[PDB]
Amino acid sequence: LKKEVAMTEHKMSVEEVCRKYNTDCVQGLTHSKAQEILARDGPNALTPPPTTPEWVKFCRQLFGGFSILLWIGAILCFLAYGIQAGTEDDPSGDNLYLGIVLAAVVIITGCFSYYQEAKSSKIMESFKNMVPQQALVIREGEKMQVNAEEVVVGDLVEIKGGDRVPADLRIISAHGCKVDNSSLTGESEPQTRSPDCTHDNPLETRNITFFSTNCVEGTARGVVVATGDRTVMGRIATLASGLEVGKTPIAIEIEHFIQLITGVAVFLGVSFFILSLILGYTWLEAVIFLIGIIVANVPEGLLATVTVCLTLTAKRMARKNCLVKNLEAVETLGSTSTICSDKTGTLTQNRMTVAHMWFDNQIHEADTTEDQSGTSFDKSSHTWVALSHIAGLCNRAVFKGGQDNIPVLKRDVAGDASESALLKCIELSSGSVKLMRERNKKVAEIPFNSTNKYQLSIHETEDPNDNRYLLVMKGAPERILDRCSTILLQGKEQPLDEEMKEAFQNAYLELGGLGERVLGFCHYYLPEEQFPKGFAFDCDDVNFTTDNLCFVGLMSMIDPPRAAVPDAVGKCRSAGIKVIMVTGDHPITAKAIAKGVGIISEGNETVEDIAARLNIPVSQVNPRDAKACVIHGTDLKDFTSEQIDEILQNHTEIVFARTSPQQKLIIVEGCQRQGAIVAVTGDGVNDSPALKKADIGVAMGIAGSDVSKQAADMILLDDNFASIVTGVEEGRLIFDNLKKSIAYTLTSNIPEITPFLLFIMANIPLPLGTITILCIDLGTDMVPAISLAYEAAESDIMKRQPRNPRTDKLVNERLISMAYGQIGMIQALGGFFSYFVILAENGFLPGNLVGIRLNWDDRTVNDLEDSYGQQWTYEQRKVVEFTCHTAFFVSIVVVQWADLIICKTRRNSVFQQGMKNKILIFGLFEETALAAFLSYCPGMDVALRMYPLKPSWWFCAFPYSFLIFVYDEIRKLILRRNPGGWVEKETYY
Amino acid sequence: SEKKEFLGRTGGSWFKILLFYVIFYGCLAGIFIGTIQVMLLTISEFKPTYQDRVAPPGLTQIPQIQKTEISFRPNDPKSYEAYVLNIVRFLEKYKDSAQRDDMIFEDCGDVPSEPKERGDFNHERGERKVCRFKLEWLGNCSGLNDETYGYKEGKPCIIIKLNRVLGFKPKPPKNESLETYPVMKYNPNVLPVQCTGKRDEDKDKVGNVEYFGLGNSPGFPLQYYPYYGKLLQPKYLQPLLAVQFTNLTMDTEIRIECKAYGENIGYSEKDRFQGRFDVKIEVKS
Amino acid sequence: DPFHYDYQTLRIGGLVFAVVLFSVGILLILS
Repeated sequence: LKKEVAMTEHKMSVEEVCRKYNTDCVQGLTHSKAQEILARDGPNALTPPPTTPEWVKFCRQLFGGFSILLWIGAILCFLAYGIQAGTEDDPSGDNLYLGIVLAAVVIITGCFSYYQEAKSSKIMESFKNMVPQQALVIREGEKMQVNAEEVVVGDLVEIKGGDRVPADLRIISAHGCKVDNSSLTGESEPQTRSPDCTHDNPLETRNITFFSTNCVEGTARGVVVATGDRTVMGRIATLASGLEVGKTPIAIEIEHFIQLITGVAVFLGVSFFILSLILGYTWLEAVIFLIGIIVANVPEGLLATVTVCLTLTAKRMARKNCLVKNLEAVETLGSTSTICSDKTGTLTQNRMTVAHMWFDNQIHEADTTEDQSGTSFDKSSHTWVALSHIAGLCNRAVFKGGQDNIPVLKRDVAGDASESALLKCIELSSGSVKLMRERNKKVAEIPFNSTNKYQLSIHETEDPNDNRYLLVMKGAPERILDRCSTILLQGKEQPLDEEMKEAFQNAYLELGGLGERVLGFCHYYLPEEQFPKGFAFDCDDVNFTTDNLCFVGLMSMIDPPRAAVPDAVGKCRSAGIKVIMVTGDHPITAKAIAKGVGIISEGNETVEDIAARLNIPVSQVNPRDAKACVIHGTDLKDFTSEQIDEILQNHTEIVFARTSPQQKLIIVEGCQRQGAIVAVTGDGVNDSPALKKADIGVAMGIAGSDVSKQAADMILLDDNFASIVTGVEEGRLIFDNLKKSIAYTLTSNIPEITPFLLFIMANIPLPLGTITILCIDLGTDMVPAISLAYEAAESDIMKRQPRNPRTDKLVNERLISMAYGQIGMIQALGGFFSYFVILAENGFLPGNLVGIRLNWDDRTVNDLEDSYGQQWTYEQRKVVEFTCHTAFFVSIVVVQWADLIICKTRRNSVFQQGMKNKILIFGLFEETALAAFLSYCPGMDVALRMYPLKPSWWFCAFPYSFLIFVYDEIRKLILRRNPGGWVEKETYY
Repeated sequence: SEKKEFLGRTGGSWFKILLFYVIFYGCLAGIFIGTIQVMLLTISEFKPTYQDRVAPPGLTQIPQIQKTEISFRPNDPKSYEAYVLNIVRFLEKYKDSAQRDDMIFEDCGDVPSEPKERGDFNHERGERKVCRFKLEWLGNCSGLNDETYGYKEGKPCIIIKLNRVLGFKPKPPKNESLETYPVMKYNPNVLPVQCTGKRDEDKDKVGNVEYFGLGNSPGFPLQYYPYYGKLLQPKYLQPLLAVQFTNLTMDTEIRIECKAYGENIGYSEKDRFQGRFDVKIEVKS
Repeated sequence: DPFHYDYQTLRIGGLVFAVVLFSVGILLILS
């Protein structure tokens, strides 16, 4: 279901909404009516997701994937043991134990791939924190404390300061309280409240207080219009819960690769099974051959490799404080065809601070850097220190005592955001503001209000002698300019000029073009001739002067972009990753911060910018001229899917503002529908649904709420964007590394299938056993395969295009060619060389092994003539065959040495890129250690069917493992010398 | 679907890749056959490089049986027809007609003699001569059966056959008052062979076994050893021993164990046919 | 040659080879 309306009856007046629910505006509602309407609309507790799979996820995961074949093989092993116990001699445990260990393999694979496919979604329990249990309601004309679970629609609910509202309500009477939403819009800026319908949009209308919000400063009463699931944020919660998730790119690639390999395995298995049946094998022979094919062709120890690769990725990136929740997400951040961003928190510091200032007819840039890098402004000028005095004195906020242990930019202060920003700037610039305020005692002040748009305060001078009364004044620039008469430059005082006023207007317009609420300061020193020390001071009765003041300076306090965000955004865009900015803020500030950060490059303008520059209406200019576009959220409601897709296709760098959370989900879905892989970053509760829809969701740690961080795939604990650019580079690295590890593991399949192919097509003794297949897959294709995940790729990652999600698959027809076509064939060829060497060193000439399998495995015959003329009994030659199995396994390890050496890098040679990986050498040594230990431990041949072999036979695989190394080096040399050639097209996996 | 007559089957043109794989597989086959020929160069044609995997030979039996048990009704020819045909087909090679003088075969010691050799393994000498094993040694059944008289005279003689190993001469025990007490046996030139399975536990000596072979003693003659290989000693006949039962009862599953002792013969545990030999006899009327 | 090719001795040598290779490999991780 789709819910994107969020319609509310804001336009209707108080009487109509009171009567439509038949609720008294002044007497609230009765207990009986409340009960009989609760029996209809239900309780306020939003419905949690009913489906809570406890352990069925694990069962479904083990039943699916690349296993069904393993379960079939286990069933066939049990069937073979059952057959052997009813027709043959005393039953042997060599098949029941094989079935048990195969079931153990499938169980461990299922429980090990469970670690990565863990949908950690618990968004239901993040909203009980809001809507506190107790709310003050007005029932039967009486104030009552009532539980928030049973509060109904259509009842008078009061709203004090710091008390989050219990339900969506339209205010009937606003008593001077300011509310800050911070839930759907996503900012800390407070909003006024008034019953008047100021805006037609219910989101922007001032007569409604949204759910899970508190009117911060004051108290107000209203009538609930909707509650429960029929709530806008309840609707958001239900949409997020029912949205579920999209399959990650690594999940899709793994699914396709498993499908392909399982299809090949089942096709070859059924083909050679019917071939064996045609040849005339008994049922036991047919089932054991099928088990061999199934366990050989299927790489059981492979889905346990990618999981550990991703886990090592998570471990490496956790040292940069990136708490990864979903193990697959580490791959998705690599692709990120597009990146969606948020305005507040992700790109800013979430609080307003001073950024620009103007004095001496000069613009000065306030430095976010603590050391004032780049000589931002002078500090010894009298005008600057006076301006600092003025900004400090006018504040009506006080720092918390005893909080000096935190840097001044990170200390919480109670009061208005604007005055907080001013006082923080003064503290950072001059020093201890509290001592400053102590020095200059306050004697008279005037409150600041919207009806005034100015505040003034009377203080003394810094020097104790001649304490002339200084009246400091702060307000809008235009009012202070109108009340001004002289300008203060470098301590001296000049008079206003028409050119000076024009320059001031130009500077004010320039500052306002940055999407900032500019403030103007002033201060007049009252003459002692007319205003002496013993002068009466009042508030309601005027006794000061209002005109003939003197302007001192302008002040800009936009919320700053992050310290490391611009360079990181530039790096991400230079990596071919398009960046889209979405928010619910005002378009002017959004475009200003987009220009400042780097989302919109210099020299590129929107349609309205071109229209203003060319003094032509927007209608008469073609939108195709402007590559960068910024749109409001009001016209997106009149936009269909085709319009959004066209906007995404044509415009190259877009910035969306004033968008509801459901509109954010619409935007991300439209971005994803174009075949891209979208990654949205945010911190508020508004983008909680979008965070789920995007293939990877990134939430800020310190500056993000609990809901945003627990609904995200990855959390940035350090709260840095350079972390996310490092993440995308490392994701590209891990994808390119997985494409090598998968190729490495798959090459060992051919030397395990080919022996069965010759056993069925040439009638020779079984070269490679079945248990030794498990030994190879889980003992020699685990440590090196995991160790491959550590090495860093070639230096080309700086100049790499984003991965194409539909042509550059994880496993393609050009990688099966490398594994199954060339590299794998040399493996099996070396294995067969060792086979023939040791069968020829015991009496069986290589030219006679054909056509001997029929009597080789026969139990009755005990006089099998070999080539040299001697004869063997059954177990006496079965011992030789088992020794040859051990030789095949050892030769596999020996040639896997060179396989690892040549699969280390895709383009750069070993002589160039170098063996700087300290773990690959350990893995190569571990291949030898387990092979020698497992083939020489006493008391193991009776169980694992592993016999000792002479030292010379260790060398059988040397002159073939050397060949594969030289061949891969030659093909890499051809690759490097001939870019874009046929070799690159058909062999570059 | 993979359309055709427009661009081709999944692109391709299927020539460059196919030719590449064909030439690569040809080179792989060439290098493989070269390497296997090189390995063939370093192995002798007269002795296996490692004979350890060949142990003191398994005392296999000549009458081939699938379930390792001989069951037949003596009154029905088809009951033992399979055994009779297998025995005669095996022993057709041992007929005296195939054994002739004039550098085909040679006369050899009637009394079990020393293990005479013929020369070095080197090819400087051609096919070395071997003794002859006439069928006249087999008998004791009061009838010219040679291959097998075919009558229900107890059981079809399950003549044992000690497996042959290239360049291996069995060493008979040399001691006094050993673990075995055969009435007709001397320490050299004879390997003692007895046939009894689970004696005194459940068998309790059901039947009496009579041994007849070469030298009128229950043992393999040593003068035939050692074997010199298939290429150097064609038409080689190895020593044979014959066993017969007379007072053998019916309607019982009796295990019988025919083992051959020797200082150069060692036993095992997982192998039930190496050195010692087991078989079951089933007769029903 | 029917006498043991070294068995009960190649096992000791192989175990020694395995353990020394494991020790050399595990040395590089710490260093």
